[PDB]
Amino acid sequence: RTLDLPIYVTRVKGNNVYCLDRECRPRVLTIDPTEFKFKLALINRKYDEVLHMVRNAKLVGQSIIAYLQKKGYPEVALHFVKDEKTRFSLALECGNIEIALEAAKALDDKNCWEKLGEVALLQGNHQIVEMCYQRTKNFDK
Amino acid sequence: DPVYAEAYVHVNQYDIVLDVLVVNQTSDTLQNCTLELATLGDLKLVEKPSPLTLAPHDFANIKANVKVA
Amino acid sequence: ASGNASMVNKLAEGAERDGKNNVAFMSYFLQGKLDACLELLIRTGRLPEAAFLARTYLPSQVSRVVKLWRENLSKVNQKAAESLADPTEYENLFPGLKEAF
Repeated sequence: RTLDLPIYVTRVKGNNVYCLDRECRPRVLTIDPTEFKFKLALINRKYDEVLHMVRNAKLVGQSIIAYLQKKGYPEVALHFVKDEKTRFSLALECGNIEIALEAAKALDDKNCWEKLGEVALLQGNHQIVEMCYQRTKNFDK
Repeated sequence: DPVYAEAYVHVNQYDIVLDVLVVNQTSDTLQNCTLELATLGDLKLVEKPSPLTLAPHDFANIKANVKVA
Repeated sequence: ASGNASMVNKLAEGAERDGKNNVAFMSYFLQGKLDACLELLIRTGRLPEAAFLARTYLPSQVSRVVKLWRENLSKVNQKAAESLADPTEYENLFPGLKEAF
């Protein structure tokens, strides 16, 4: 759940959440945990929750960086993710090469490709990789 | 508030850029206040997305570029 | 242009000298020497590629080599990244029975 100007967490009184900036700038709070559910949930692959919440950041400065940067599944990608550029970043970060494929189609930042087909190969499929390279002018290759 | 705005700074290549989430989970493009420009250091802040609504239940990206030299 | 092995041995020696991977290969080939091509790869870290040769014209290093490549991959864990089989399963190597030996 998000704060409300300065607050400090003092400690936790039950579910009816309580928060303090020091002695004012205060909360009673309907909760909304994140994480707990999550590394357990995650640990059991489970998404249902997040999803269900429809909770969806990954950036605030960043926010993918707990371990969503050091990703845990691309199932994560699925809860949230955006622009082809962003998507692309994911395409490396996850290595989401599904998103890459399209991403690629949509990339056209060469270098980007340029590494990537190999990488793609590296991960698999040269049947495809050949194409990738085909426009890439690694003709000789 | 519903409107929750969360923000952090990203400094992406020279440019210190302001990620802002103003999320207006508001019950409407609630009216918004005011913002002011300024000379800064070897930088100057330099952008504001113009509107001042806090669109209902809605999330927004407000970007501030800063001028980094 | 006239062609020559002898030139090639001395040159091979040279080939070793030159410092970019690629020429040396042609040589190795040119001589006819898978072995040489493959050894060369070991130094450069040509690994995916080395596997193709090792497969195509079979010195069955595909088995040997694949394990190592896979190991790198392995280092960079994820099961898909690991990737596994030689005679049977994922690959059926000698059970496939097809065109390089």
